Amino acid sequence: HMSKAFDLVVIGAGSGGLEAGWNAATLYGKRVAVVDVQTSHGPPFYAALGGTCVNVGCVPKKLMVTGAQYMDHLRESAGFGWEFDGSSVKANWKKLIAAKNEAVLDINKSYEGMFNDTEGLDFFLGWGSLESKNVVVVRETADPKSAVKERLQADHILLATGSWPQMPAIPGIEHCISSNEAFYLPEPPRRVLTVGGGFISVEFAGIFNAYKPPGGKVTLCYRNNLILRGFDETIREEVTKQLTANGIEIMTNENPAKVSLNTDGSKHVTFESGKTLDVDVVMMAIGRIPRTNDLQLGNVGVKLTPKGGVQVDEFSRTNVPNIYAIGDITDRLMLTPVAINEGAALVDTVFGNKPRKTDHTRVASAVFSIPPIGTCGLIEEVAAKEFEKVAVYMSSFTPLMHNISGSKYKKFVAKIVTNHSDGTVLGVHLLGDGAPEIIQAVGVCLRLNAKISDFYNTIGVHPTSAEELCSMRTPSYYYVKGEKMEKLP
Amino acid sequence: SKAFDLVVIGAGSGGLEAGWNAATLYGKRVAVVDVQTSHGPPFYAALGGTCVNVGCVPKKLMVTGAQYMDHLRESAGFGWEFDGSSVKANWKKLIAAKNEAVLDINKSYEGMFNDTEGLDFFLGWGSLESKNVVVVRETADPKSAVKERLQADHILLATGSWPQMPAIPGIEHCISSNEAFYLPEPPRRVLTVGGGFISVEFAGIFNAYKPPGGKVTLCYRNNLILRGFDETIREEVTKQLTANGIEIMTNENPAKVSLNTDGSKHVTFESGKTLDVDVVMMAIGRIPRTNDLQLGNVGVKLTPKGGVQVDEFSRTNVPNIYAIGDITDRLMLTPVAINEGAALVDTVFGNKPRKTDHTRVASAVFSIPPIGTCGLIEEVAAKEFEKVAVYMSSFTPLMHNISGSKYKKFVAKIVTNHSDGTVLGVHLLGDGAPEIIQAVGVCLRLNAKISDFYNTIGVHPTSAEELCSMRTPSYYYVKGEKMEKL
Ligand SMILES: Cc1cc2nc3c(=O)[nH]c(=O)nc-3n(C[C@H](O)[C@H](O)[C@H](O)COP(=O)(O)OP(=O)(O)OC[C@H]3O[C@@H](n4cnc5c(N)ncnc54)[C@H](O)[C@@H]3O)c2cc1C
Ligand SMILES: Cc1cc2nc3c(=O)[nH]c(=O)nc-3n(C[C@H](O)[C@H](O)[C@H](O)COP(=O)(O)OP(=O)(O)OC[C@H]3O[C@@H](n4cnc5c(N)ncnc54)[C@H](O)[C@@H]3O)c2cc1C
Ligand SMILES: C[C@H]1C[C@@H]2CNC[C@@H]2N1C(=O)C(C)(C)C
Ligand SMILES: [Br-]
Ligand SMILES: [Br-]
Ligand SMILES: [Br-]
Ligand SMILES: [Br-]
Ligand code: NA
Repeated sequence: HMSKAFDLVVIGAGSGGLEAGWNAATLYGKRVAVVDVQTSHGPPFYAALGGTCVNVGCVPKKLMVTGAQYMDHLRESAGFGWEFDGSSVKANWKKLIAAKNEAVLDINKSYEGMFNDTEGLDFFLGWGSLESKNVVVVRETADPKSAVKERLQADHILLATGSWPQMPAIPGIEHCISSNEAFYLPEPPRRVLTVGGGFISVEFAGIFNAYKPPGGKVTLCYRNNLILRGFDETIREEVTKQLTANGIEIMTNENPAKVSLNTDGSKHVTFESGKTLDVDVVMMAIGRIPRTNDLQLGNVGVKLTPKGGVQVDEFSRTNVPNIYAIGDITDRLMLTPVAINEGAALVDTVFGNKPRKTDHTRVASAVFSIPPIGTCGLIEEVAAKEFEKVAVYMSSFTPLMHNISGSKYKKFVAKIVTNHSDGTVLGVHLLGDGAPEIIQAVGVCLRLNAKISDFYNTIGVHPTSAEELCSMRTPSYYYVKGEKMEKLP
Repeated sequence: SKAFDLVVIGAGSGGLEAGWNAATLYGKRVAVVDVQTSHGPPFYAALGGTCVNVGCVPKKLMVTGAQYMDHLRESAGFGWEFDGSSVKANWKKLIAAKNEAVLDINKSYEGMFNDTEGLDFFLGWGSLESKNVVVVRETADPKSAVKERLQADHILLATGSWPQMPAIPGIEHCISSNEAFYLPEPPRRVLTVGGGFISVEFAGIFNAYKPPGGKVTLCYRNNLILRGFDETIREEVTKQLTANGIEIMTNENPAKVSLNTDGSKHVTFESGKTLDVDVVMMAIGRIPRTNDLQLGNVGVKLTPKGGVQVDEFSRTNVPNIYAIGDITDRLMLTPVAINEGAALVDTVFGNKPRKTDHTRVASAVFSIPPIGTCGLIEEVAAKEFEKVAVYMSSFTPLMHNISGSKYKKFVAKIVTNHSDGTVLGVHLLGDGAPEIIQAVGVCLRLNAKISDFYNTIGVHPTSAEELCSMRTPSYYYVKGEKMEKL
């Protein structure tokens, strides 16, 4: 049996690696090999063909947030005249998970079909690692002593193995799970603690809160004062109030010290503060780390950053000439469309002789919390460090449908941050139903260097939440040499 | 007799922007006249305008209400269980809630007048007595009792529009959108007449709230509803309305209506077909509301269509008389009317001449599912440019394979000047389309090109990200003819 030769070998058939592989083969005629550990979603390895987003990430989680939103629709319909037996209402978690599994498996099979079909785009099942500068080895397991399935010769090698949930070293960590297992729980937990203040912990808290059985309770804990570091502070505070208003307990300044099993098998969580909490599930969502350890990068000398990701330049090159890295393995912005963009830019540069580098600024993104967040660009405290004078335009209003729905607590917030010197928009931050869909074209605006007056000159679509972005023209306050103030001196 | 810098006839969308801006931004003395202080019969429009009282605001609420019919059914695919036969749609509760929400806005507009210097409200019917005098009478009758005589350095006409009713025997047995907002009972069988957004939106409303055994029909005299919108989208929304139980009668037009012994209506079409319904709602158009203004006293000119004639700065033929909003018979939208008012006040009372841009205006249809659009449809662009590209995406989103509403295709279309890639128009159909389109209106003011959309990183997973993944045209127009290749 002979080794096989390729122009590009890709390790990891995920968001970035599939984009790079498809494009190299179909746009430029190269011969491409792509490696992944599993052909379809779920245990044992969770991620598989298609990547983390497709299998245990954006796609399943957005289906489950959608299912969770119906708790709000069913209740809110009554303000509009809808009547039904409220006592008969049941959230069937098994049906949600079965429907999600089926949709995900369909994408798995479609990816498998593409490979079986496409000229010069080949898939290989196993664990890829770097043997030498121009040879990828595929093994049966992650252990480098497991059996060799293939050796793939490669002029160019792309590292795109993604990331993995981080678990803290606490007594009883064996009793906790991560988001990977959360996607496959047989029954919805009566009491669940989600640990962490980031988007995964928040999104999952909203899912569990809608499907909990009668008498259930969702608790989110975070070790610092305010959840969702990195997002707009006004939105960080309002999303907390609205999560609380939907029945979620948010324990800030609290962090688990240990977990033990009660005699009945529930989990007994003890915090550093000495507080205790009994729950049926502890889901850790405290961060995600790049998957480097299994690539045997020492064999060829690929440098990692102090933080732990593969070091790359603006064109995704490592310190080894023909070896590249994109996506979550670079431990920077962990979003699917960034990985896809890096994959497309790398292939255009290397094989298309039209060079191009990914713009990591002004990336639009969303949090699918209930209610959701949309954001593009800088938060005000960051902009205030870089610009002499920053203006902040802010509109916070209850939409009219929530005058009737009951959920008067569902304020919509729109904020625009500018360079007050010339009116250039530095960032837009939104909270409320529709915010993820609204922000997308805001991203095109910022790539076109929109000023606040381009937003204000635009005639609104009425009645919408989004029209409030186009009717703001006096700042609510300023930052002058970093000092917040209602008025300019 | 009382003196004023500006007299505004009509306390509506454009008339209230212009009034308040004149008073608080330039310290002028302002009087605003309207026939009614809150919504509903007898005059329907009132303080706040058509949009507030019998337009965008109540219809958005009621459309929101009609969407729960789909939410209740779709929730099953995501595991939601409940007693489906226990479900009923209480129309009176909807109307009652809508009435209170509208009244709250009526009252807030009242306090605004009581709290603002140089801004007074007058109840009654305003008309032009002489070139600098506005009269307020008790009724629309030009002989009713004079309540006030306001003299104005400047007069602003902003009385909006009113439903058009065709001259067919039995028209008096038909209603318009005005009365639909106040029907005591949701109609069991109803015919909505017209292809425009009002017919289409109310059809979706009645369809959700109809009692058991009910049926909504929409008829339209030509072949395809929603003239003026994208043609792919007119065809799709027809299909998706039909999938949800609404009968679309194209190429049919009522010829007479008559009263049945049980109180229902018998409709005869020009084709000879007949239909018995409980309600016939005419939605065939809205016409400028000029008749009660006594424009003949001062000689304000009307275009042949009936709009007050204006220049780019809202000036009539009579100096110091202006007209904005639906009475100029142009784009009949609330944000256009507001923009027109503010530009007028900036020009007249500030040192800031300003005209409204009537191009690239984003707007929406709150049909189920809804439409969002900005700029040119492909066949209009094909008459203005030699080379036009059309980029298109249309599929059922994943969630609606699970929900079971698999007919719910999302459609996104981008129209470019292929010569330089400049985006001329964007057209959307599907949940969220009215919200997605807003910032697209901003992109078109920066002369975005298709490559600016495609080079922007997408938000995943959303419907909106489809707009940033279209690289290759689906087809083209060259010298006005449609073809798939260049
Ligand atoms: C719960 C959750 C929700 C998320 N939601 C969103 C969201 O809403 N929007 C968004 O933009 N992003 C979201 N993300 C992030 C998104 O999933 C990632 O940013 C994206 O998948 C990273 O793409 P990538 O190409 O770097 O790697 P991945 O998509 O992770 O693909 C890497 C692949 O490599 C394989 N692999 C690993 N090691 C090896 C090896 N040695 N040999 C062979 N194959 C290997 C893995 O099995 C995997 O398939 C979410 C993530 C999580 C965990
Ligand atoms: C059913 C319906 C739904 C709509 N939905 C939308 C939507 O979603 N989005 C959108 O942008 N547009 C919508 N519109 C259009 C919008 O309502 C109008 O474009 C807007 O109200 C026009 O504003 P205007 O300033 O011209 O006058 P209006 O807002 O109509 O105000 C005119 C006012 O003048 C008063 N008046 C009339 N005659 C006299 C007189 N002789 N003396 C004194 N006062 C008088 C009236 O009572 C009224 O209050 C809708 C319209 C309708 C009918
Ligand atoms: C509640 C506010 C703000 C919402 C966002 N834009 C539409 C909604 N509103 C209004 O249109 C009124 C007329 C009530 C001001
Ligand atoms: Br269940
Ligand atoms: Br401005
Ligand atoms: Br018609
Ligand atoms: Br037609
Ligand atoms: Na609204």
